[PDB]
Amino acid sequence: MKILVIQGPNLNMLGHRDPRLYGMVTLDQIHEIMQTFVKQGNLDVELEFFQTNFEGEIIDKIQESVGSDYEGIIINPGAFSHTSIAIADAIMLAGKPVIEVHLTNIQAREEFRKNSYTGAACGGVIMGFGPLGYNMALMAMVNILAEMKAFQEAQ
Amino acid sequence: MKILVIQGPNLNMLGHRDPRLYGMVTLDQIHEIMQTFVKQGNLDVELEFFQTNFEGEIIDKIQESVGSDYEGIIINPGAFSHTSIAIADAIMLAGKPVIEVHLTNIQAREEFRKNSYTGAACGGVIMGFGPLGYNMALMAMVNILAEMKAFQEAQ
Amino acid sequence: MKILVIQGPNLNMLGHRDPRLYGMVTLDQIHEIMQTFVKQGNLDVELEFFQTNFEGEIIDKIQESVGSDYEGIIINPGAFSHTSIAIADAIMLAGKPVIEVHLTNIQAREEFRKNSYTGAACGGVIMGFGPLGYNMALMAMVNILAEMKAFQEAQKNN
Amino acid sequence: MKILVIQGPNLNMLGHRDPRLYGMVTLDQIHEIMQTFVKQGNLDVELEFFQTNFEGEIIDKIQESVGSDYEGIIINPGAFSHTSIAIADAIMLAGKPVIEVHLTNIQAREEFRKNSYTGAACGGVIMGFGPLGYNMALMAMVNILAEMKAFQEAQKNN
Amino acid sequence: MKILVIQGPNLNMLGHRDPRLYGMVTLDQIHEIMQTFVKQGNLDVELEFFQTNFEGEIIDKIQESVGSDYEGIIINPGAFSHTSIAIADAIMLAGKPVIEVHLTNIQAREEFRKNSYTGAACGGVIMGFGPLGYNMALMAMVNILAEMKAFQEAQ
Amino acid sequence: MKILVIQGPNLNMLGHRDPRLYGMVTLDQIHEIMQTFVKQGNLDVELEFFQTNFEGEIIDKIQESVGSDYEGIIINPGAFSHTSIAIADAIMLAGKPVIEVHLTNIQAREEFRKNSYTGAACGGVIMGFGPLGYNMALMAMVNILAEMKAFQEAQKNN
Amino acid sequence: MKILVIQGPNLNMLGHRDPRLYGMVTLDQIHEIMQTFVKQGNLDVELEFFQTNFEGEIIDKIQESVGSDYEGIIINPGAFSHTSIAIADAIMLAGKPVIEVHLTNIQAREEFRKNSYTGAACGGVIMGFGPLGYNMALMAMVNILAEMKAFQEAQKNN
Amino acid sequence: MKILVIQGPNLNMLGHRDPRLYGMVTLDQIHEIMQTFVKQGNLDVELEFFQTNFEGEIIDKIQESVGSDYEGIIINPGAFSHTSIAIADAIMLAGKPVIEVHLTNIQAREEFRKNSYTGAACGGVIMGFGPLGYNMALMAMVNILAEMKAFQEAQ
Amino acid sequence: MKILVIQGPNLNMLGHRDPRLYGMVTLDQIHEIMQTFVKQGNLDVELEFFQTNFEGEIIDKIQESVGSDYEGIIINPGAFSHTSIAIADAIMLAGKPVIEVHLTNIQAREEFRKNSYTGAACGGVIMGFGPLGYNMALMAMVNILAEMKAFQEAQKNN
Amino acid sequence: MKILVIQGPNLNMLGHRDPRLYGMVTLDQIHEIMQTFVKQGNLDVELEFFQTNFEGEIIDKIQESVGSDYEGIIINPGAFSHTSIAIADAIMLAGKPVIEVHLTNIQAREEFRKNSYTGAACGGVIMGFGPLGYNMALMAMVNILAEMKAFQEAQKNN
Amino acid sequence: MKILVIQGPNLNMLGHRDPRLYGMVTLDQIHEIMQTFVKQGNLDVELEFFQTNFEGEIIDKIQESVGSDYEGIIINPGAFSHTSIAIADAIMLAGKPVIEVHLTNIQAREEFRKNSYTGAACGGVIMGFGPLGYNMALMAMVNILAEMKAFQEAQKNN
Amino acid sequence: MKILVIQGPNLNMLGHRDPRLYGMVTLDQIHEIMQTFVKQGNLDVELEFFQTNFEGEIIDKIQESVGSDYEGIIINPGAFSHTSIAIADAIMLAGKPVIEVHLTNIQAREEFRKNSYTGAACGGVIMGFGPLGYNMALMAMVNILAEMKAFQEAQKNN
Ligand SMILES: O=C1[C@@H](O)[C@H](O)C[C@](O)(C(=O)O)[C@@H]1Cc1c(F)c(F)c(F)c(F)c1F
Ligand SMILES: O=C1[C@@H](O)[C@H](O)C[C@](O)(C(=O)O)[C@@H]1Cc1c(F)c(F)c(F)c(F)c1F
Ligand SMILES: O=C1[C@@H](O)[C@H](O)C[C@](O)(C(=O)O)[C@@H]1Cc1c(F)c(F)c(F)c(F)c1F
Ligand SMILES: O=C1[C@@H](O)[C@H](O)C[C@](O)(C(=O)O)[C@@H]1Cc1c(F)c(F)c(F)c(F)c1F
Ligand SMILES: O=C1[C@@H](O)[C@H](O)C[C@](O)(C(=O)O)[C@@H]1Cc1c(F)c(F)c(F)c(F)c1F
Ligand SMILES: O=C1[C@@H](O)[C@H](O)C[C@](O)(C(=O)O)[C@@H]1Cc1c(F)c(F)c(F)c(F)c1F
Repeated sequence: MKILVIQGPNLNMLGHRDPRLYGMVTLDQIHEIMQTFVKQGNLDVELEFFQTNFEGEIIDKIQESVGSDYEGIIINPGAFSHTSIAIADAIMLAGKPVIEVHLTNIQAREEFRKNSYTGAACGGVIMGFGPLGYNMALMAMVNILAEMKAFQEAQ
Repeated sequence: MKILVIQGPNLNMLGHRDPRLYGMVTLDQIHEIMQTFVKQGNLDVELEFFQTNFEGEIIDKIQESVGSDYEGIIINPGAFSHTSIAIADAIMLAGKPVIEVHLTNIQAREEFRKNSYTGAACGGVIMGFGPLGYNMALMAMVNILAEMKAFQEAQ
Repeated sequence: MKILVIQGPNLNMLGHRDPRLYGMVTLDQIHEIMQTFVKQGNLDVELEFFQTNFEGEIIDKIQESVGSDYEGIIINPGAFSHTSIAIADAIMLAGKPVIEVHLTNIQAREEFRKNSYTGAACGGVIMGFGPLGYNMALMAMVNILAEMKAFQEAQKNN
Repeated sequence: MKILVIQGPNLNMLGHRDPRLYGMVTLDQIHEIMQTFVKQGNLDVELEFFQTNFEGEIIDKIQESVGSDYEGIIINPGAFSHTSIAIADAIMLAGKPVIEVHLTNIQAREEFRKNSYTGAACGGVIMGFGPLGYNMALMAMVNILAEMKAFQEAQKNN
Repeated sequence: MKILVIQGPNLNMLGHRDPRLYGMVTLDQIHEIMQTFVKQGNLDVELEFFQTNFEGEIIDKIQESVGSDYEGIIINPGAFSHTSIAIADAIMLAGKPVIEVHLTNIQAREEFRKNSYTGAACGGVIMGFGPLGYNMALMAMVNILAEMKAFQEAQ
Repeated sequence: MKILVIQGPNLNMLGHRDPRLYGMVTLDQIHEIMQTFVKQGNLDVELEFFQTNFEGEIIDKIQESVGSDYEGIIINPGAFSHTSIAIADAIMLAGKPVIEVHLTNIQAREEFRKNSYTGAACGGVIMGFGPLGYNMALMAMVNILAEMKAFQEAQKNN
Repeated sequence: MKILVIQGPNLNMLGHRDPRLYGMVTLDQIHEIMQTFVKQGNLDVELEFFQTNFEGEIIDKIQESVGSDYEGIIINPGAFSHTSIAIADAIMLAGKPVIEVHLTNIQAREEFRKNSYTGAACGGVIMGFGPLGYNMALMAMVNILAEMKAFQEAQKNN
Repeated sequence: MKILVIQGPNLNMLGHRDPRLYGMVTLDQIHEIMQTFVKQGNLDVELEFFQTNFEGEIIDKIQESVGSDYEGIIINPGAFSHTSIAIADAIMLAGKPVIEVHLTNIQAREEFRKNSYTGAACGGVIMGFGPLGYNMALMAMVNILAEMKAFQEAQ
Repeated sequence: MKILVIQGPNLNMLGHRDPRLYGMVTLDQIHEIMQTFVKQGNLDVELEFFQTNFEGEIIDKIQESVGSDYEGIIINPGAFSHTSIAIADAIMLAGKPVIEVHLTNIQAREEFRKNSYTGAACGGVIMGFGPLGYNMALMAMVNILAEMKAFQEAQKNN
Repeated sequence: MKILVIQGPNLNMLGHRDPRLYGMVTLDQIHEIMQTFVKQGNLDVELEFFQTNFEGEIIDKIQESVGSDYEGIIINPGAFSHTSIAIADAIMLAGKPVIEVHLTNIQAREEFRKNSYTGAACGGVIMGFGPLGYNMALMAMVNILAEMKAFQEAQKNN
Repeated sequence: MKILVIQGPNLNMLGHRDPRLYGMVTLDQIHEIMQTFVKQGNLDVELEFFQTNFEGEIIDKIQESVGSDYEGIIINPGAFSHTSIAIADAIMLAGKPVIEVHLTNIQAREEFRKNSYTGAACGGVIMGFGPLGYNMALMAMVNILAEMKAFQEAQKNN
Repeated sequence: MKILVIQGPNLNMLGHRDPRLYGMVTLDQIHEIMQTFVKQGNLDVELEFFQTNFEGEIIDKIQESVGSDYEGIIINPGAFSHTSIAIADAIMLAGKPVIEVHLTNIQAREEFRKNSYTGAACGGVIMGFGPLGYNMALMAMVNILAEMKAFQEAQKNN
């Protein structure tokens, strides 16, 4: 069970600064924490991680997952959450569970961050938990897919 | 470690109808699922559940948790999320982790549901996962408190 | 038929002043008039009346009616019309006809009274007829419930 | 009493399709039902019916009623509800009761249907009861006109 | 010099009621007052008056004045001032002076009366003077046309 | 196929004012060009032309097309595009393809021209090609109708 | 004169959270200070205190004051200031002076705090003086009541 | 019968430039044209003219006319029309006819010019006629005062 | 303590127009009443009064108070409350307590009066008590200053 | 004439998702149909196709067309229609006809799709005809180019 | 060249506090720095400085410059940037280069500071560089005026 | 000092047309002018230039500069100024001075150009001086960096 984790613009800069709202934990460290979570719960998942500052590369990537062996996507589209109708359209046609994560609470900052076109397209949205948000999303992804598979077999 | 779970207006009507967006699982069933999660992960938590259709009873309850042995609150304020400045003010003065859950994705419905005064006051917000959202919040609550306790002891 | 009549905040103050914008008839008198409209029409309708200033009591009451032997609700949610998404959510799950009444025309007053969340969730809305609006809702509820019965019997024999 | 019943744009297309959002009863049938509600109630009421797709014909008609022997208007201005300040201006000078009816609940549809200029100028508004709304307006108009008569006689003897 | 005076919806109801903001003077009386003004100042104008409650009849009429011997239009489009893009488009193509009159001050009533699509298309707008507004417009019309004729001859 | 071409307010004034933003081609010339487009394509199309400055005349004509011999409508509602919910409602019940045409690009002018109630009710909208837009609407209409027909025989056979 | 002091949601949490934006003075201490202000001014005022987190309890209390022994109300509706048309409606029918107090300046915080439905229904509003605001409301209330009374005897005598 | 004519900010710059929307006629020339109008119609009025770029001087001036022998005010508050609640409050308490004039059509320019707080307080508003607007206002002022005087005497 | 009282545009016209919404009490009378309030309270306060219709004169005066002998400002900026960011900026740098007063309740009039830039810059705002508001501002100012001073000696001693 | 066809984000996913709102026809099939439309019309047109999910790749391509051999552009910018001022700016300096196409009617979907920055920069916009829209854009482009050319020789000769 | 430097409301309070958001340099010091930037660059520029809190004095001053021997204006209109259509109107008729300066970045503060009417009328705007912004405007004005001179001479010899 | 100069979408098209709204100087020429302003001022500044139409390349580039030997950024984000929260986020974490430049005055054009997310995150913004704006940013960056150095040395010896 391959889960694709997509990390949007500026997420690669975690650690390398603004620790007063994001922390000194890096993105590579968050990805280690996700692997730890997989093993600690013995969840049968194999993660692939992708970060980019390009809207088009996020779109290419979601598209590429269509009819691939990726069963689900966990995404933090970064500032593109608030602006990217194109990424939301891509999420809409993905044909699999997509879950949005934000490290910060996007209801609790500037007004321009409240809208998320991408989160409106996702099955579910997690915000405000920092790095832990991504393990939260892993957990949901497993339950969502297992549940979908029960509807498969028992039909 | 007592965690208070507060469930707002109409949450008691889960099961008893609109299963086409909320499902036939009842609120009492969600609370059983949370207990199952506690035992299955052997988390040292003791939950207390409270449901009400009164804004004032949610406020009384959050207030009552101040300087009590409740260490955290998981809340689904229901339709009061979008309207209740009074509940948000209560959340602000609670002095402990508060986490908001919604069964549905509130970015993906009517425009009047997008605002959450209460979620803006909470540390973190979870939406769109159905019943599972509450186990997601349990998991965050444990990590948040454990982490706070590390900052306690190692200081 | 048991019909439940819910009267929201400040409706109990009818005729205990503002005899200009609302008249000098009391809530108790309006309810008497409704009873008299049933009795006179020989309608098989038992009315039950509930006034409250509490949003949560209105939701409690609408919830209580689910799986009860109430066939319908006539509601004036008062000021909560404009603000209560919670009461609209309760109406949406009521599973029975709910008719909203306002004594005044809420299109013809302050801007803040124009939105009615509860009204939008109700099948039908009556406004600006004063106390008469409640007798209009009675007439409507009876006709709605008859229609519903005839539809239900005529489908069960097919 | 002569009551004038004005039916605005596209109301003539009732039952000539969209049998889902509006039903399959025709405008002619609704008017028959209204006639039958008068006859059956032995109401001293003569109904006159007017449908038009023209804003100017509706205003002409409301104007024509001033100093006429029409005692009241029941109006469904259709889409002109939301846009016609001109028809609201005509209602405001009508000098007689005007009741607005909508078959559908205009609080529960597209945003552009929520404003009713004409509704705000009418004494009272009924919406979301389908064809029944017209019989509800009839009931109301009769009661309004009675009240008006009793008030007028009881002041002239004082 | 023919001047067409166009009077919009409900103007025919002047006198016949709401004298508490419009007065007991009728529309036919305003048209007499305009003729009085023509003779009293010995202005070489011949007025034609047209009232209608139809948007389409106002449009037909303005159109009909194009390449006619009407040299100018004085118009009170009534409630169509606030709504009629079609009447404004007609005014725009009229090819002659058009002047808007309102009996009431439309900056000083409801918010829905503040916009005038038609007045924005007119050369000039007069409001708030009652019946006198129309003699004011007559006076401007004469000066405007005389001035245009000076630019004609002296070119 | 009889196709109805409805032209809204002021369209009759083409080539008789504003050579700048519109053309110097008249409305009659546009209609000749459309006829020419049919005849030389040897299309089996009989065009019917109707211009009016009256909203209600447009609604009358759309209604008259219901259950008629007309298989489609090409419409430029003029300034009523932006204002007429009534005409949009008529389009919604037309029961046949309706194509909206504008000479000008309505996304690129005043803010008040951007909304088209009528365009949102139409299946397709063409704008900003000038008189050519109408021939584009003819091409589309023939193709829509041929596809619709091939579909009705595709289905009657399974 | 009995004066009623109504304190809305969370006001009971003063001095038990957020020393920063509010004080460290408790609600009971504020109430002692008001009593102290009366007693030392030798004012003939009997204060009655009521705090609640329930909108409906506030409306109940305002209503209960109609035709009672209370001559005035000093109110801080808390967050319900910004949301409660219901409480504003209650204030409008109170029939006696109602003064709104806020500890903080509600013009100088979040945008959602700027509106006060309740303040607009009150005769006067005091904000941003902290606990002192309540003593200012006491001073005003005594002066309003004394002026009102002197006026009732000014008039009965001519 | 003294009529005060108040001319607001930048009106003194008429002539001295932007003749492509205002013309080469100066303010002093407009005031001569008003005197010409008085004599030509033999109207018993004595005008006083005041121009200023100060909001406070317009307010002082309107105030000063209260209980003076000024019977009416014709005002072009300039850009202060759109912004000056203080000037509108002054107009409201003036106790005599006040008429607003604009040389340009303020419904037909930028959106920030559409509001006129001052015109909403005035009895009537004239726009879009250039210099002639002020003679239009003179004419209305005479009729308004004469009419008020008929209501005086015949009462 | 010298306290400066700044009165904005049109405040000088009190009692010389609109007996209705304002009083019939003049501005000079209000100023006498304030002096009277000080003298009878045996407050050590020397009031200085300044009225102007000029925004820039208000800003000049607030600035002139910086590093002066004045310990506080009571201000009614009149219509400039709603418009003057410049005056709000001046208030922000004043370096001493500034209290805003309105005779009327600015939450309960036209929409354009609701914003107060100046009020948001002031520590506290009093509205809708009429001339009494000014005596309330005096009471508050003395109390604010006494508390501030007691604090400066509370701190120099530890 | 070489005509460039630019297809924006997700257009490559046609027929590989959402048979409902779009077709089941693929992007390559649409491009074949356009080629077919040229060849059978014996048009002298050489089409060049470019799809990308990158805003900057669209801007690169429009720029690359400046002073190139391409005489026109047919563009569907996809979701960038609603967001991309950058692409609109590129269109504005393109120096040749640019036609915008949408498969769907963007006036009739979510509010966020209504604006098209790119459409307002284009000379003409076609929407809501599905894949046929592209052939309509081809017809228009040939006609625009032929008219432009006839004009350049109309003018060089006087 | 004579360049006029206009400093609007509260700019005289620079360095007389808020040493945090604005710094501790005075207006007089900034003007000294500008003088020193001229002297050091051996620029043939005479600077004239004017500060005022009066909107009317700023307009007077800009008007006074018309037909004067001032070749340019550097203006910081302070809070009047956001509100003064009157000062923008004066700038528009100045007939010479006008550059707006703000010490702070007005895009990065309260919403009410984002609009600059005066800035929109100026050729160019500089913000968020503190006192340096004035030296930047000096550099720009010199370069603008040189360019203007070279253009004027090189056209007069053609 | 190494200063990085980022030029956003369509800036490469300068002087390759719209010689009216933007002039006929090229991007390459502007960069030459900047180089010449350094050389002539004998500034110890090495300029590096980067143009791109890709939002992601601009973010990549700003990120690349973190922990590099670039001391500062001069940026014109072009149309991405108004839309890119992503580029603003990159600016906010740059940890070095970033100055925004626009050739045109973005307060004086379409409404959609008034917001600058990137500008608000930059320390300072320059607009409406054409190519000169870049030399103004150079002057500023040098002065900013000097100030920063003097501050840093004078604190390390304390
Ligand atoms: O014409 C309208 C709508 O424009 C209006 O919003 C509701 C409305 O007034 C009502 O519910 O009665 C009416 C609804 C309506 C229609 F919109 C319509 F198109 C019809 F053909 C029709 F028969 C009909 F009843
Ligand atoms: O009537 C209108 C406008 O009101 C609409 O905005 C565009 C519109 O639908 C179009 O571009 O076709 C049309 C434009 C228009 C006109 F606005 C107009 F005034 C004419 F005289 C005319 F001939 C014409 F074509
Ligand atoms: O309850 C509120 C706010 O919601 C309101 O905006 C201001 C308010 O009315 C005031 O300043 O008095 C009050 C402020 C306020 C609180 F918001 C609050 F959470 C408290 F615990 C409290 F004690 C308190 F005073
Ligand atoms: O000048 C104003 C108004 O513009 C403001 O809205 C209220 C206001 O600040 C107050 O209530 O004190 C004040 C009200 C006001 C006036 F508006 C006014 F015109 C007066 F002549 C007057 F005496 C007066 F007090
Ligand atoms: O990309 C889009 C939308 O974002 C745009 O609103 C309409 C749009 O430009 C059109 O109707 O052509 C296009 C619609 C659209 C999609 F939104 C989309 F996700 C696809 F996969 C697709 F194939 C498609 F055509
Ligand atoms: O790209 C843009 C605009 O989107 C922006 O609003 C102004 C802008 O940032 C500026 O004035 O520098 C820049 C203006 C602009 C362009 F919009 C453009 F299309 C060009 F080709 C160009 F060379 C150019 F400079």
